[PDB]
Amino acid sequence: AKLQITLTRSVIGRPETQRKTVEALGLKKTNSSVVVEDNPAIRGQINKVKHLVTVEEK
Amino acid sequence: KKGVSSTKNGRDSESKRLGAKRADGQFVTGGSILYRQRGTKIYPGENVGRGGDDTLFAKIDGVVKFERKGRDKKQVSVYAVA
Amino acid sequence: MLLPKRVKYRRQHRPKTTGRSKGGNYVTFGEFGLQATTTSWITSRQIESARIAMTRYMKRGGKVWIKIFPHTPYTKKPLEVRMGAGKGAVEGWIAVVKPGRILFEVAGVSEEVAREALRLASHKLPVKTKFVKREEL
RNA sequence: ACAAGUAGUCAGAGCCCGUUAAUGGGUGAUGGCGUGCCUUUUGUAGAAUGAACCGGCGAGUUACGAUUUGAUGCAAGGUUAA
RNA sequence: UAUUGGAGGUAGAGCACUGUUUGGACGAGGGGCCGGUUACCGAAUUCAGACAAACUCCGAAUGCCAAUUAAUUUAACUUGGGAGUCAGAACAUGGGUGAUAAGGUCCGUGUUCGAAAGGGAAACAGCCCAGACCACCAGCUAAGGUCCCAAAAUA
RNA sequence: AAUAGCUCACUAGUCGAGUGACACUGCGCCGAAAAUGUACCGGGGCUAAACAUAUUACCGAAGCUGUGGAUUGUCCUUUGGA
RNA sequence: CUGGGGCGGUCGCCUCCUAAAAGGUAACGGAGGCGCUCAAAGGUUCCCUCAGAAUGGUUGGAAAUCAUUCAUAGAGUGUAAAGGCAUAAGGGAGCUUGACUGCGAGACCUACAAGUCGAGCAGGGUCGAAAGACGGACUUAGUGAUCCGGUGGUUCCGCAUGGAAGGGCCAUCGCUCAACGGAUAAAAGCUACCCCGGGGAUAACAGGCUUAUCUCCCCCAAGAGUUCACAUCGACGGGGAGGUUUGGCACCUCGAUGUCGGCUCAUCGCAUCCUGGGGCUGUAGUCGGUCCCAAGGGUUGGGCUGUUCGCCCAUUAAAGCGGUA
RNA sequence: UCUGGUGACUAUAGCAAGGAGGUCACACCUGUUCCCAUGCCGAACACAGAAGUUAAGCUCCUUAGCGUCGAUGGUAGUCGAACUUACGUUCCGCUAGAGUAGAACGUUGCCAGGC
Ligand SMILES: [Mg+2]
Ligand SMILES: [Mg+2]
Ligand SMILES: [Mg+2]
Ligand SMILES: [Mg+2]
Ligand SMILES: [Mg+2]
Repeated sequence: AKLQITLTRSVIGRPETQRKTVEALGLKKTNSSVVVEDNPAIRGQINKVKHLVTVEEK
Repeated sequence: KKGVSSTKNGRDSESKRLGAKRADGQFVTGGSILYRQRGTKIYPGENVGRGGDDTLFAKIDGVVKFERKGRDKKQVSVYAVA
Repeated sequence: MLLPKRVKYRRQHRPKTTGRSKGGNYVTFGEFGLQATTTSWITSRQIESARIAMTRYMKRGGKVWIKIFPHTPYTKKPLEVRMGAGKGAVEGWIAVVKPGRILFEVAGVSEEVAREALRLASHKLPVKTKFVKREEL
């Protein structure tokens, strides 16, 4: 339904792919966060860069 | 810097940017090259022609679709509804 | 089991030495066999040393099958030369091996004699080995 | 006057002083951190180069023409040169 | 990014082609001799094995091109004024070259340094973590750690 | 130099519980010699202060929060706050 | 250009692999070709299918030609290689000249200049009964801007007018620039008499990395040694240590790090030359050989060469091997 | 579904074998005078004819020898990650080739006569 995303790890030293994905999710700085609606399109991006972010059911 | 030792193979040509030039689904205008080749990796199909250089170009406007011919051969088509 | 009689291209890119035995992992001709557990080259000259040791130790007894053939040529540049100016000339023939690649097979001789012969072969050889019998069951 | 120091900073007792009065000035036992500056380089504490120290002097300006931007006249017209 | 559609022949496998190869069947040619016999030797034909950057009956992962299209983001292109750059470096990974040498050399693909301070690695441009607008004698953590030097478990 | 042959083929009995081999592994041992001074833990030192597998704390940055302050940009006008 | 120059090789085009399954991608990397050829080896219409193999035979060097069933093309395609090809793009045969003129929407490539592919539209054809196909060879190399000059057309320019000489445009030729984007399309050498501006961007010295070479150590144990692998010595092979040699790399030093021998002075390692302790032995003791522990000390004087080294003459208990720019 | 055209599909469509059948369609056949006919045959091609016969081509039916197709499970490889310097290890997606079970002696569109 709704899930909350936070960029726990940094983005320095990671490929431009993972940089642009993090930009697409709308996360700006380390430990920044956003709330978006559960959606296979969004899950595709979280799964691609799960090692930098974390999820919550909020 | 060594001396007299010399090799008889330091030569090559300029590669030709062959291969695909359009993809299934996009609107090509007529004349658009779809696949520059040698011999026939892909034969022309509907509304597609064969250049002198084995080049494949659309006859008319429309979408592009790659398909199978028989068992081990592929063709190309163009369809106009747009 | 020394050299290929002819090859098409005499100067070739060196072989990949990372992964597992594509095949030859079973005793097919003989009864007992010797497989490898690391992966080095074999230079068409250490297997020659090994088959001699085995054959002469069996006193012309049972049969032997060498399972590795030295196919790849290798190059070495002439001495005291700088870098560049082409590729060097062929110095020997090799055959890369992998962990699990059977190397030598024997039959028609008792088990202990075969194990001793393959032991003596193992020391003339640059790869850790293992004694194996014809897989059954 | 038992100490190992690119010489500062930061933390601080003790001792003297009192201002452009403000959460003040001088010195600093002792602790923490800390290899000048320029040039040139992939990279310089560099044992690469340059300067002993102070002071003065010491390097993208001007003429004409072209282009572009801003500005101002006024506009199917604008403008003079000798 | 999710979902469709497609070009291509790498990794891996495989021997159907070009070859490279180890054993075993099976009949036979010039020829041991008198066209000969038998050994063989040059192959034909099989069965089991294997090898390959310039082999492929096969064939991924991923990259790439595009969509009737979605969802999240915020760039993108055109014209004009001004440039600097053409000595790169190391790590990780796919390869050539060398000797499966070099802090080697030449490419591809990231990252970092260059042009990046801060914490860790004793010290240590390139490694790990992380990008410094300016205070504060506030708080939480990442990599690394918690007996003393030296903040934290002699858990 | 013929040979001198006891003991583990072999067990009653000295007497009475065990004893060959095999794999596949976890951690060590040997192989192991170089030049000013330990000198191949940063030092002390460590039988855990090593290693493995869990668990729970805490420290740790100029990262990220907290409070105050610049300076630009985009919004609301909350002409002020975001 | 160049793993410093020099010497050797190379320089433009096409094909293949390296190239990591789009495209692209480098090395003095691994392989080869081109500077043409075809008036049919072009266009079109209609026909036809191949190499080899045996069941084989007038020849039968074997297989020439001929025969017959299988032949996935294993053959041919003018040439290098790679993609293709029985729709045949392969092989005949008949007509033929499209190996057309004027162009081109659109795309590919790409810094530029160039290069590449084009449906279609006119003109006029050729082939075919017609539909239709044809702006060269199955595809991809066969080449070289620009100035200058020559030849043919066309004047539409041509100085007061007419005409001309000269130009312009359109064909086309002609350098030959192969160092193949071509410094005038005229041209080689030595400087130890050298000079200036630069560089550790780049060599000689040593420092650093590596350890191919080099010194030493080991492992396996055929074997020699009466017998006997293992007193000693150890082949074929295999694994290492060291950083003393010959090198490789080009990282500090060219606004200077004096380089070889000898002299003076040493200092440190031990893989020990003597001396001390031992295990051994194919050691009866003296003898020697081997291995282990050992670095405290000691470890000559001369002849010959600049020599280090090495040889030689006398001694000594020994006349050690290396690091230290 | 018979029968003949025609064409749509990756040979699940093919080859070999055995067996039928000629329902007037199909090939076989008689000949060269007739257009035509062949670098070189009435071979073919073309043509006039239909007296012979299904034998073969063709058609239909069987059979998996032969051909092709071919899972699941897995393994190799690898995208991303975390260790790491090992000819590596771990986790997570994706997921071959080979082989094994098996599918398979076709499905099918329009037309014309059939029944
Ligand atoms: Mg200085
Ligand atoms: Mg100094
Ligand atoms: Mg000075
Ligand atoms: Mg000078
Ligand atoms: Mg100086």
